[PDB]
Amino acid sequence: DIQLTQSPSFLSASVGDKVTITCRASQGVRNELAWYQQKPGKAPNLLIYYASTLQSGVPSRFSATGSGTHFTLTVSSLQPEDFATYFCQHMSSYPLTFGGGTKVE
Amino acid sequence: AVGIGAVFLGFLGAAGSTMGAASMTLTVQARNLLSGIVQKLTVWGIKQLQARVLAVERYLRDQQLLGIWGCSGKLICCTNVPWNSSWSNRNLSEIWDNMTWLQWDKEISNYTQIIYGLLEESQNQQEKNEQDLLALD
Amino acid sequence: AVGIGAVFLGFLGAAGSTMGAASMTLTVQARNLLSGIVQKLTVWGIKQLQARVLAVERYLRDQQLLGIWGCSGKLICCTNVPWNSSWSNRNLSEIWDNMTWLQWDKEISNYTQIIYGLLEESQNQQEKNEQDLLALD
Amino acid sequence: KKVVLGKKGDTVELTCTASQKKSIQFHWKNSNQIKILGNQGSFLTKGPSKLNDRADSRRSLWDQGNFPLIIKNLKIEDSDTYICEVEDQKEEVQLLV
Amino acid sequence: NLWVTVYYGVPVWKDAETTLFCASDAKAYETEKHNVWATHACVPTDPNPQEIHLENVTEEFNMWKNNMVEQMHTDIISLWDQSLKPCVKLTPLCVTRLINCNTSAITQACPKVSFEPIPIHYCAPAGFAILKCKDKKFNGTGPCPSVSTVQCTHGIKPVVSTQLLLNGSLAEEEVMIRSENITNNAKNILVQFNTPVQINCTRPNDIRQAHCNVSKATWNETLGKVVKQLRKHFGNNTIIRFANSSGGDLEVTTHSFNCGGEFFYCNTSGLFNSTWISDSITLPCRIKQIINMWQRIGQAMYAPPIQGVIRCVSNITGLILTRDGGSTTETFRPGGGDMRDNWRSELYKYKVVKIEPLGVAPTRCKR
Amino acid sequence: QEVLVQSGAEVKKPGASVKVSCRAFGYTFTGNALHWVRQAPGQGLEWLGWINPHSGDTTTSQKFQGRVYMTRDKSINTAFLDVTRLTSDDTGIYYCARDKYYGNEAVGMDVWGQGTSVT
Ligand SMILES: *[C@@H]1O[C@H](CO)[C@@H](O[C@@H]2O[C@H](CO)[C@@H](O[C@@H]3O[C@H](CO[C@H]4O[C@H](CO[C@H]5O[C@H](CO)[C@@H](O)[C@H](O)[C@@H]5O)[C@@H](O)[C@H](O[C@H]5O[C@H](CO)[C@@H](O)[C@H](O)[C@@H]5O)[C@@H]4O)[C@@H](O)[C@H](O[C@H]4O[C@H](CO)[C@@H](O)[C@H](O)[C@@H]4O)[C@@H]3O)[C@H](O)[C@H]2NC(C)=O)[C@H](O)[C@H]1NC(C)=O
Repeated sequence: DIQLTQSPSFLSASVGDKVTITCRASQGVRNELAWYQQKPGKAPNLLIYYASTLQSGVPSRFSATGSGTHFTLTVSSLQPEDFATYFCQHMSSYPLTFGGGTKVE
Repeated sequence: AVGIGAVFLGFLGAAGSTMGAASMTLTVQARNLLSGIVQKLTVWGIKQLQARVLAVERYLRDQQLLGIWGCSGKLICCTNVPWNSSWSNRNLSEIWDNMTWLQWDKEISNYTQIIYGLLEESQNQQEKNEQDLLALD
Repeated sequence: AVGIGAVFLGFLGAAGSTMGAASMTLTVQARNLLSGIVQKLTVWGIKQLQARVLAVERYLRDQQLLGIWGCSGKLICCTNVPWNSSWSNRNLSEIWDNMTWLQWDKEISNYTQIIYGLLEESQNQQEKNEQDLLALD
Repeated sequence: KKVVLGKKGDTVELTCTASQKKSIQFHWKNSNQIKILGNQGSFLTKGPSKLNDRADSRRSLWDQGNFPLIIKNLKIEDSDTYICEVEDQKEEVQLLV
Repeated sequence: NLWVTVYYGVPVWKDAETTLFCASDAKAYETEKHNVWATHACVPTDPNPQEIHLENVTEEFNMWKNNMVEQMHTDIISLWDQSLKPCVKLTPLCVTRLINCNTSAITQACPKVSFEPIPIHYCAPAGFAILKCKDKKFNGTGPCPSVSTVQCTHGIKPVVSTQLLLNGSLAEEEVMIRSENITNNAKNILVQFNTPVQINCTRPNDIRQAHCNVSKATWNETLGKVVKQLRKHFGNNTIIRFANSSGGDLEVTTHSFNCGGEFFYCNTSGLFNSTWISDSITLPCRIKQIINMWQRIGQAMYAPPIQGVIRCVSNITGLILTRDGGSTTETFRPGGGDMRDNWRSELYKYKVVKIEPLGVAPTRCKR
Repeated sequence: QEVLVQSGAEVKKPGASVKVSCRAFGYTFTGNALHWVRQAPGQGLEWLGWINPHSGDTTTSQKFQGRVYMTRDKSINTAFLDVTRLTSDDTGIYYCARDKYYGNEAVGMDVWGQGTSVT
């Protein structure tokens, strides 16, 4: 299959910081990755589709860049509601696999 | 990405979609324009069947226009009429990729009959009356 | 002499003009054949929609009969059936420049079904099923 | 500017006509825009003005496009510029006692 | 270089003024006197209404220039002229400032007929659609972004009433205030409720003495939400006063409604009395027989009521409020009487559009 | 408004079958493809399969091929997931997710249900 590695596995930061989280794909996937946020006990909600475009309803402080196998999610200023688990998942080829998950605290 | 095939959005759907995407699914809409199927004194069909006849008549009226700007291989054909500058002079990158059909007909509704009369008369009296001269030899 | 352009005779106005002059004004008669639009005892809701149903059933049958003798780019079309010379033998200057349509029907009305059988059969079993041999390669 | 004069203690008449012969929405207010009386289709409503016990309108002329105003027992303090809103028209009429 | 091409079947609609039919769900066997008319003009409904939902369209809805409330006003007049036939009617004629008016006396047979409302739909013929606004915080006019195309609507119960909205449609999120123009002082402010205010209203075993109980705490918290919503449009510092009425006819100075064919006129003086700044109420109803008509100008007197206790519980779902603009605090007294405004509260989010599936666009084709 | 509603939690013995239903509200069910995703307790997200509600066509991962089956019903706008031959590894939360589906291909999963806990 295609394996997604997310770095770092656990990140620690304060309120108001700028953070960057890297998704690395084992194969060439073009720009077909999506970025999701999950609170414990609740369903994940989408932030980024097409690896650069913002979902409607998501605030503008989030961004995502990258190409090929190298992919970054960037939060410009951390808010207390933004402290959750972040995922990357692709759709270039079957089967679909999700990332390992990045918990921020 | 991966795919499974196209979908069915419904009657009058994709009105907010782009021009080239909404022009793909005219068959589903045109089939629903005719609808059909359906299957004391107690005569309410005097209203109800009335409505059915009206719907059929409406189709023939539209068919009459599409029968007389003569293609009859419907949902797409072409004519030989060039455009005029007073009828929403826009370029292709304005007109085909970035607006819906609602915003197109919202500005072409001023110029309905002035193009419909020209399409009525010009090719239908000019593509005619010349193949008879071509049938002389 | 001096001219300004064509005029408007109206509904059934070509019964007194020549057939060659009547050929340009077929379309304005063909538009309002079905007319359209229109918009406890039961009148105007029964015994009047029967008139609309009869008009629609006449118009669809005439349009189907025109579509069988396959032209479908209607109001003028040609056919590869030869004309029999025994059926009111006249010259082209006599018919198309000096005669009306009604007097022509007055002479040709004895041969209507003999026209309709040949037009109904001969082309559409001879124009078709030779393209079946033409599209072999 | 129509001006209507009235006597003290009598009944004074104030007319307000429509463009056509149809009963439409109409309102009678004063210069400080407190309502005297308006309509609600087939019904009549009195406003919060001080003429509430003495203002009246005739119901049968409403089909003729006439929306009158009857003020019985006229006092000197009732002399004011009265506005009738009829069909987005502001017919302003001056009343003297 | 580019040639015009025609297209048949493009999703294009225009604003029309067509005539719809009803198609309600009747039983065609009862004598409820709604179901006689509800079969007389209505075909039975469909079991599967379609709910096709659009994606990117934004459409301008309008409330007070809508062309569905006149279609309401025609057939509800046609229904009330057959269902409840009164005994004696007095309608002035006034055949043509030099005019005199005479009144007639039309007398017909007046049996005692059952009367309970039946929810009805309004459905369109082929070639039309009804756009419906799905915004939970709709102002009333202007744009709606979540426009959905609908064959036909939900059940509207035609309850003739004044001063309130009885058995209406509940709001989605919060209390809504809908007005054509605030600070105009001449148009009825329609207010919808987000919760049903339950009320019992009965005549028990003098026959013209009916008592009408409404809960105190639920009404108090409902008008707490209401006076919370009126402070949004008025500077968040004004005092709000609710008066009872200001003169007028008995059908507008009192809460006038119907119950089993009985014509109820309940006083609401103790129901609107509080002043707001920064267990059960009984209503003294009087059953009358000589009433005024809303369909036309005139009088109508009816048969004496039947014997026995009469029961009708109902859900209060809205308000017709009217400002008293003076020269500070704000006075808001209840009003109504205009039935076009009575059924504008349930037809506020619908629009009838006519389809025109014949367009033209430039492309690069030939022959 | 656009929401997916799932069924309640279900506890089953190994070797049995489990059926979970997902109903759509607020959008046209025949126009968007539907994904199924499972999360193990304390673990990440595992994708399962995805279905067209219109044609009834399915696409299933090869690891669970022939064991999980996905069906639809357009009359009540509900999709059904059947997971047969249960082990203790299949315990987790099952989620139905609406594909955004731009350009007739997979884009992203934006509308997610409340979940079904299967033990
Ligand atoms: C309701 O409204 C919404 C909102 O308006 C609407 O949503 C939009 O729908 C359109 C559908 O056409 C979407 O457009 C699609 O976008 C696809 C993704 O493209 C991205 O990537 C492009 C580059 O990728 C190429 O290159 C990289 C290397 O760099 C490579 O790895 C990739 O594999 C790939 O080869 C990029 O160009 C693109 O756009 C950026 O750049 C353009 C440059 O002009 C700029 O204008 C943009 O602003 C942006 O910066 C984007 O980043 C795309 O693949 C897809 O293309 C297909 O269709 C087009 C049809 O024109 C064909 O020409 C093409 O060959 C493909 O077949 C398509 O263009 C759009 O993203 C949606 N969102 C928004 C916000 O607009 C809904 O559709 C409406 N309707 C409904 C029913 O909901």
